[PDB]
Amino acid sequence: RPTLPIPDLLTTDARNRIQLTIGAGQSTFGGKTATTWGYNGNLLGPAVKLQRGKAVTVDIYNQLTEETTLHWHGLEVPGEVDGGPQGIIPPGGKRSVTLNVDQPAATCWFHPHQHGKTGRQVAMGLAGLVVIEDDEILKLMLPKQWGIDDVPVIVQDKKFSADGQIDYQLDVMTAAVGWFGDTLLTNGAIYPQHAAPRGWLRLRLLNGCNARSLNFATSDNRPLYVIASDGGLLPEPVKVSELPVLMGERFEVLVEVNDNKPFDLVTLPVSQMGMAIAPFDKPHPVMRIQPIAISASGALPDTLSSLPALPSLEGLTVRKLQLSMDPMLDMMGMQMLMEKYGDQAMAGMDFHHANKINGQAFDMNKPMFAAAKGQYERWVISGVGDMMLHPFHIHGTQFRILSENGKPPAAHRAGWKDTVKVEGNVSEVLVKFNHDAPKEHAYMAHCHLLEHEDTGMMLGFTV
Ligand SMILES: [Cu+2]
Ligand SMILES: [Cu+2]
Repeated sequence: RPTLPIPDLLTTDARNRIQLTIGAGQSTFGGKTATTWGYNGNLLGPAVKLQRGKAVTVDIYNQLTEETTLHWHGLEVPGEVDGGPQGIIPPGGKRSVTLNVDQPAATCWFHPHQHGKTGRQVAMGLAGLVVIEDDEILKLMLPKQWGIDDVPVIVQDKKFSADGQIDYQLDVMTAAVGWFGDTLLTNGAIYPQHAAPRGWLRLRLLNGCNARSLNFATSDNRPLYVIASDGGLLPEPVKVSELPVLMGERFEVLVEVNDNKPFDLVTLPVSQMGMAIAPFDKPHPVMRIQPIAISASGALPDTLSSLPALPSLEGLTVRKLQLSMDPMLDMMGMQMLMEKYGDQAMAGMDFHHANKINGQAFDMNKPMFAAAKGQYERWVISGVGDMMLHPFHIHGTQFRILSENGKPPAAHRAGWKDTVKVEGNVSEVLVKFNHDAPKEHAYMAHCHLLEHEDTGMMLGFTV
């Protein structure tokens, strides 16, 4: 097996700048070359390291021949540097943004947000990571040797055409059910191995798929200890035997590594339309962990952090976000899926403006509301009316889930989150925006099933 690629961990130069170049190159998948896109390389991107209470400037060079944007998913930053679809970087141009980091330690990520084309640009290869640190987390003595016992694991599917190229299409089927493929990549590699020292291994898991939900576990049933969600540490580790991860979500987990017993991180079949087609009808390897008989120094602390109490609900502004899909797209897309794949597509289970929030397909020129700054709001997001999976993401914040798709959140999902599951039911989150976003650089709130976002299931909002 190839070794797990390790994204470079980037820090500022003396001018306090980090350089990101966006460009096209070549990757190989099963001995077949394919045009891919990457940040500082051919595919995926580096890990940008940030520190709470410090500012950094990122210089972003677009060397593609088409427009793109660079969005810092999970970052509490003003709209002007949020890199939403208004954050255009012209082909051959450069944009610089200053990130004033003011949130706890967490693993966030970054990716394009080009209007109507986010799914294609992610599918072509663009994604990177953000490692935020603070004073608190370093005192815990978690595993912390990047690329050895502290490793990012960005899991993504693709499909390829006969000629080896990435086979991306935004069409009536994928506008309904998402773009998904038959090949699983782990930091861009197919089923790599990672050599890890005896003791605890920390995995920073990212579901970077356009539309596929994942569910991590280990091949020999050793548990995973969840220590962090999208927005940072949980109050204490939560032991799980499986870990569902929606598109765009991150979790950090510790897993034990013992001498002489390799094991695989796997993903288990999920109950989402289209996603259990072989080989995803069975547990599927993500990577092999190869134990090395050197003692690892990291610890699994009994306590990690303090999560604040949930504030009173009475008197808060309620915002209702009703997701919907045009009944015609939904039917025609689901029909195409069933025709292509048959009953297995439900195992366990103009279109360009057909997906909507509050009866409107995304309108860049018109933010749907002004949210308040520095005050908690209760946002109620509903997917009643269809059966698709909508991981709903809100920019500019880390929120608390009050209700996730009609039930209190699981303990490892009860901390800081920037994504909440909406599927045929209703979720409620408690959200606060600490930063401004004017109409020219508004925040987005959208489904992170990218083909839904690109065909309308997004709104802009100001703060
Ligand atoms: Cu985001
Ligand atoms: Cu959706």
